[PDB]
Amino acid sequence: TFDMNRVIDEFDEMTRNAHQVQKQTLKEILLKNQSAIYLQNCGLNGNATDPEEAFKSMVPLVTDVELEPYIKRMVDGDTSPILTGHPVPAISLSSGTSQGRPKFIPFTDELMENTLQLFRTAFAFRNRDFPIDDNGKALQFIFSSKQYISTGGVPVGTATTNVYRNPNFKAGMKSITSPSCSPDEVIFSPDVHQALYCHLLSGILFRDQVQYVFAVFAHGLVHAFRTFEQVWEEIVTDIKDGVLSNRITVPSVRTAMSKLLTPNPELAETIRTKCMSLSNWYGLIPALFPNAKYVYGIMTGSMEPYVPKLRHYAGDLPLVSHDYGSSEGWIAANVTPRLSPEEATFAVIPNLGYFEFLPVSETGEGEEKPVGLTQVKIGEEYEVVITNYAGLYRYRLGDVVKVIGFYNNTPQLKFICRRNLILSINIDKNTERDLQLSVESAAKRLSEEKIEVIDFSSYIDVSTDPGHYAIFWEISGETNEDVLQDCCNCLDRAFIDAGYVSSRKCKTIGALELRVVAKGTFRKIQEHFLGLGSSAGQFKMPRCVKPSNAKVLQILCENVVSSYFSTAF
Amino acid sequence: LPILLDYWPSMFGMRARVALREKGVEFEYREEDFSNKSPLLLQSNPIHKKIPVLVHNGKPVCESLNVVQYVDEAWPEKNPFFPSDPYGRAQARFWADFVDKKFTDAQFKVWGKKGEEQEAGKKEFIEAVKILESELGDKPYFGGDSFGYVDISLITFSSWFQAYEKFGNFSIESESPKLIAWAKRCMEKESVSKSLPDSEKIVAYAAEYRKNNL
Amino acid sequence: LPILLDYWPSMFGMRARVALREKGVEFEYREEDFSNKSPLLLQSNPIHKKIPVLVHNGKPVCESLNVVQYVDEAWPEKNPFFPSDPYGRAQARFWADFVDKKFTDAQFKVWGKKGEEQEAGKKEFIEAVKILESELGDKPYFGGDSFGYVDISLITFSSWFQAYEKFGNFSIESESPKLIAWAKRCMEKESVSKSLPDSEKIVAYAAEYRKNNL
Ligand SMILES: Nc1ncnc2c1ncn2[C@@H]1O[C@H](COP(=O)(O)OP(=O)(O)OP(=O)(O)O)[C@@H](O)[C@H]1O
Ligand SMILES: N[C@@H](CCC(=O)N[C@@H](CS)C(=O)NCC(=O)O)C(=O)O
Ligand SMILES: N[C@@H](CCC(=O)N[C@@H](CS)C(=O)NCC(=O)O)C(=O)O
Ligand SMILES: CC/C=C/C[C@H]1C(=O)CC[C@@H]1CC(=O)O
Ligand SMILES: CC(C)C[C@H](N)C(=O)O
Repeated sequence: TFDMNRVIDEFDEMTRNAHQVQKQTLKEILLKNQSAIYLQNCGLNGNATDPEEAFKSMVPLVTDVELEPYIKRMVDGDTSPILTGHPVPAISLSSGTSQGRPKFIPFTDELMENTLQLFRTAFAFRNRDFPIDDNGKALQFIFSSKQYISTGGVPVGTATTNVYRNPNFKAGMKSITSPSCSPDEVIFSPDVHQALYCHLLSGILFRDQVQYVFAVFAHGLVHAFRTFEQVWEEIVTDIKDGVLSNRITVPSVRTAMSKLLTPNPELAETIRTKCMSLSNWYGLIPALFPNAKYVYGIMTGSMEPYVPKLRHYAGDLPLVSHDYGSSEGWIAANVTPRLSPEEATFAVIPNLGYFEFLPVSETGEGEEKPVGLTQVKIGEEYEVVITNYAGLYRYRLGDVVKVIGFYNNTPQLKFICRRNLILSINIDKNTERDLQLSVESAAKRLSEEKIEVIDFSSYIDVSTDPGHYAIFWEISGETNEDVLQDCCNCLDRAFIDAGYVSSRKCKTIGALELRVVAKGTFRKIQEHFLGLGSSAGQFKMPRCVKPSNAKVLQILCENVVSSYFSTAF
Repeated sequence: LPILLDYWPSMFGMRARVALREKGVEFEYREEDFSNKSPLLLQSNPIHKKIPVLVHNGKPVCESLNVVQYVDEAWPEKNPFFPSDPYGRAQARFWADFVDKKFTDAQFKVWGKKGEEQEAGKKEFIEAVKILESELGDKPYFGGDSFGYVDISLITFSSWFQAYEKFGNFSIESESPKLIAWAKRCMEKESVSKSLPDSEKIVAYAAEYRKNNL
Repeated sequence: LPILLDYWPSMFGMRARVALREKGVEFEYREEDFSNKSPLLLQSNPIHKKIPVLVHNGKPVCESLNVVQYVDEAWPEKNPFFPSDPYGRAQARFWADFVDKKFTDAQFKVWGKKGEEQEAGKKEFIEAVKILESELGDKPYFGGDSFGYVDISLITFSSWFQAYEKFGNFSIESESPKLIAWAKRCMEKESVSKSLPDSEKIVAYAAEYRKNNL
């Protein structure tokens, strides 16, 4: 039961018992998770009166290459469990790569508890600073429109997808948020760009009731508001007649909107005047919802360049920076959210995992051994090492943090940029360039429609006979199939290398499938990643999916607006 | 500075622009109101009054394929569209003449006319794209080992492919895919990726044409 | 030896002959029966089966101006049909196609029709005759300072001039002394003196054609 005062005091206690809970989290994670096979590798049995020291002495550091094969055996037909407690309910990916190729991280229900308690706490502090009407609504550019099942019959899911479709999502979130304006069907629509379009429409639906405008990411926000500049007259024509634009095709979404559509010529008059009055769309968000206390999301590092344009759209409204952590592990929440993006910091929550930090101090890399979270030196920068319920134990995400200060007994951390980069040779290539050739080459036939490809990915399906590349697109708008079928042919025709020639012609691995998905998919991925919270480097998206890769994978198949197997050959 | 007399949906005007931009010329485009055919145009071809017209040394150069070999011969040092042999030249010319006859009239039939006229044109164009697909065989292009003469000739028809797909209510791709397939291949050339206007508008002009003459 | 698959009454057969003979090349002429086409002809001309087709070194060349251009390009060592300049060539190709379409369409209206279309064709052919006259002036040829590429394309119609005066009931000599006299100069050369069949034969055929087909 969400109460501002008890949760904050409790969190305060938690912050001041930060050292205790970190410890207790380590003992409890290991008890809960004692039987993991790498633990036999180190020699652990659990408990006793020397548990914490023994854990650090016995358990060595791990890279993506060491973790990828193991939990690879977890997902694909071997439903066999590997490193925390049971077999996993979901499956993940990490930005940047494991030697140029897919990385994976496990998912548990506890991460859902982590989410629900974290948002409870974060909402409270922010609601303390920005008090809301509990009878209002809010504009959330948020999706979980897609769930597919892996080759072994095990769900493989993004952070968006496993929260929002989680059986406990609705009841746990109802008490700590303003109800999303759009129906669950739109959020989970097979056609998200149009559903985002109806999401714009949706927050637009309950404007006065809207307390805040929420997207995980500021680039998400700029995307939406630039798109606004694009489509404001079409929306006004659509909503006015009581008939949505014929652009919109998927039936479930069509039914929901049809439940909401009847002719009203009146407001069209109001909108053409208001939208025409704007200056280069300055202060777009206050214009739309004059009374939103804040625009909410991560405003630092990679998203810092998009925040001013969003500021341009948000006017003089404050951009409130969101918390810092993920299914890989939650570290911090913003407990002074009124702080500006330039001065924004995040205070670590210590019950979600046992975290450690590798010193960079010396020159390069540093080769110093790690100290405790509260043992960190103020002012200096460290790489976060992760032990938790996410299947990573003393794991190097590969990421640099700064200690701005202590919020009571917990550290405040600050982050600049997006790049956690050392890279290797992939085997999902078809080098980044050639694959990029494939997207760009197929994209011009989308271009004749005045559309550019905003992003893209690919997957190797070894379930089928013959296996097949699946190419995925995030694009600006809806169009017809004939061109997208043409598309897929070009992606086949763009993969320059000969290897592709023998098989695809010989069909030993099958026809490439162009599964066309809608807006924000790759955004949700970036949302996931800079929101990973261990990190300053999280913005690099894996281009082609090995069996291992799973973030892009979750959002991939059902959200396919249209999917095609080449009618070529 | 080469002065071109063009028409936003001229597939032939596009043959010119694609040819010139493929070569390496900076040139100027002037859009025509064929209701009011220009003083300089009416002096370029006072009888056809037809474009594309590239103007060089103050000498009007006319007709689309004429203009593109004009493109070859005007800057003969960098990007040749033909190969070295005379026979290969004759083959590419052969096939540009192909592009220009049953192919153009058939598309003209599929977006320009209807009914008894329509299906004649529809099988004609599918027959066309099939002999076409057969001679493409394997080649990245057509008129040589690289971007070619007739590459320029028939690439510019692939923004009307959308028009054909819709009025014909067809899909020229399950019957002959490697062609359209080759087309969005040839779109990556900066010569056609900036010379050719959008297909939704081209589709709409076919729609304006149709709505006018029913 | 070069292989010519041809039809003796066809003007376009004759341009293959004029270009080949103008050069000095020795070739074998094969008279084709449209009712019973040669094996070589189906293989040489699968798509349109139209004469003449020249087989050289086992590669086929088809259509009218193209065979002439191939002939000029295949044997560039002696007498060149085109000008060295791109632009002059430009003019030639323009004028050659000019003779092949509009002059030729009105041309088919001359020997191949009756009634008001005949009247139309007659208006059209004398006028384009006048503009052929316009481009000319007081000179022997067309394509070059000697016998040229456009001369090649148009001189073959001179065998058919007797039919056009005949069926046209018009005075090409009186209105256009220049074109006919241009025809008789070209006739002075063995290239036309031995490639153009007796006009009596084609002139008889055309009438026989008229009688036979409605
Ligand atoms: N940063 C975050 N943003 C959103 N949800 C998160 C986040 N971190 C943890 N979660 C919870 O984790 C839940 C599911 O993410 P989940 O672990 O299933 O994805 P995964 O692919 O299996 O792992 P990962 O998200 O780390 O790549 C998510 O549904 C969400 O509720
Ligand atoms: N086949 C011709 C195409 C010529 C043609 O069809 N021209 C049309 C434009 S597509 C035209 O100019 N019409 C003149 C007018 O309508 O004013 C060529 O070789 O280019
Ligand atoms: N495309 C050929 C045209 C040749 C031609 O018209 N030949 C005549 C033979 S008299 C013909 O095709 N008649 C049509 C037929 O027999 O169906 C060329 O350029 O030479
Ligand atoms: C806790 C519930 C949702 C997860 C948090 C996410 C948002 O909803 C906004 C940014 C943030 C990204 C991140 O911290 O993972
Ligand atoms: C709101 C969150 C579910 C977004 C999340 N960071 C993701 O895209 O995975």
